[PDB]
Amino acid sequence: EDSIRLYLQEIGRIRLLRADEEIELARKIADLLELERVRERLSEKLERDPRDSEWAEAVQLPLPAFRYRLHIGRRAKDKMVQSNLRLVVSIAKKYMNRGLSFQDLIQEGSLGLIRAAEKFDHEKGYKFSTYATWWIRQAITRAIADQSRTIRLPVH
Amino acid sequence: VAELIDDRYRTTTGGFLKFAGVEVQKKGKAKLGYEVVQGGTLLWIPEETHEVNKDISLLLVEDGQYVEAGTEVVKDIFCQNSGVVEVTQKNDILREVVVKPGELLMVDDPEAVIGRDNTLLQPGEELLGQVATELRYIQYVESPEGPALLSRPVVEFAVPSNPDVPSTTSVSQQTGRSIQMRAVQRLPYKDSERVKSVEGVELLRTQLVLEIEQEGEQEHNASPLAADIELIPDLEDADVQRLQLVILESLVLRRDIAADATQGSTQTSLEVKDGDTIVPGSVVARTQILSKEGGIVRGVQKGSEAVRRCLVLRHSDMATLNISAKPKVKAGDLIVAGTELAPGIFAEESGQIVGVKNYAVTIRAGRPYRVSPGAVLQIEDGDLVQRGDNLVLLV
Repeated sequence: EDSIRLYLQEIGRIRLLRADEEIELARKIADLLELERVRERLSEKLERDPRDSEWAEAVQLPLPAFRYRLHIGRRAKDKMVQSNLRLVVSIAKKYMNRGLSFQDLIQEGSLGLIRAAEKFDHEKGYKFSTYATWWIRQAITRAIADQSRTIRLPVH
Repeated sequence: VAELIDDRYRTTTGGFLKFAGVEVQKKGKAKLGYEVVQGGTLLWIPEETHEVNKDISLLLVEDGQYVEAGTEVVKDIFCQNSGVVEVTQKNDILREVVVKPGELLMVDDPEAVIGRDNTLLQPGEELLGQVATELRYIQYVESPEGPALLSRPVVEFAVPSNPDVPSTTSVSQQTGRSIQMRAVQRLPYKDSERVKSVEGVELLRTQLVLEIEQEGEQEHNASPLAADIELIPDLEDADVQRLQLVILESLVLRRDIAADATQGSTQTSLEVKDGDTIVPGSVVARTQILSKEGGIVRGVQKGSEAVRRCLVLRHSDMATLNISAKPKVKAGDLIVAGTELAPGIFAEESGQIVGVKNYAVTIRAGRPYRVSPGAVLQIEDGDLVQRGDNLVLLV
């Protein structure tokens, strides 16, 4: 009779897959960065995006082949994402519900996680365990209090 | 009891458990559960180890030589170093520098390194004409990047069944219990084992696994608790705690004293000297209790008296009442109380008279209650109540 339990209950088993795949992801971390980063640099020179797959990469890339870069590069920043969904409880506990809801104080923390990966930083010297949080707790807070009193408050 | 210090099979730099001639046989508890029988030899190559799977090319890892005598740079970690460094990259990124102690030498004259290979300087033999000082464990292979030799050190110590026996004397009350002293050492691990960079000051522990075997619990009080507690009359003056590691069968008996008008006065008696092995056949502890008023205690049962009910006779029990009436009743007439019951004069008497005929009655007290059929009983016969116990109910 519980979706929080659900979170358990299906991700309490989710692991971190270690931090080795960090570089396996790094390859993709970029690669995606690229694939877009081009494709909107190319939005940005012209056509505001021709909605063309090839333009999805400045360098040439057979449609299916590059279709493998994405999706694979994506599950990279998706599995690791789903993987790094355990310690998050720390932020939940530390911020209980912040006058909101335990869950909303973790789904808003999920807005973090993603806002880690991307600007998580590969070849750094340690996990976002000291950086992922960082976002996390800077993304919740911002919420929380943006969130919740039905009068927005300025932070000042 | 207590945990001993045994500095031997310590060290202050890492390992290699390539030991010699100590022996457990593997026996699983080559582990805690440690056996330590035999080994005046621990051939061990302390070291540095850094299991940090990290991206390729962090700062710089350099094989073919030892980094720096003192804290050296590696790849954004540094080193309370002791020597040559197995450089340790493997799979798209590297994972665990294993530095192993000391001593480069400089193998040029190439034809050297494995030209003698898992043989070190046994202190006593020497290799290419170099004074043989101590155990220079030959680097398994050595010289990549070509010019620089290694045969590392070794370290070794003698540890027998027990390098130092403690006290080693102990007998107990033992009416069959069988207690024993035992100071087994303890062992970092066995050649299944390849050590890494830890305190390393942990390669021995002669604590006490002192046990107590033998069954016969009947006299062997708590065998599967043959298990220690230790107290303090040996604190000073024989200051050494007697270290019985004693067990206990402190049987608990209530005072059972209450002089209840049914339980009564309960007699307490012991035999405690400071301990006959529960005196085979003992006068351990007693509770003699007493029965209400005058009483031919009668048909009264075999001690346990599960049925606390006890047939028994007081002056009042037998109703003792003037039979001016002629000799008319006898050993157990059924008086249900009516008329002409004490013929001429009448009485209230009740239950089962054992006679009304010297003119003084015989009924042990009795009192009837008509009932019906329809019944659900409890009492049957020979049931001296106490009050309000349930008897034969009628639904």
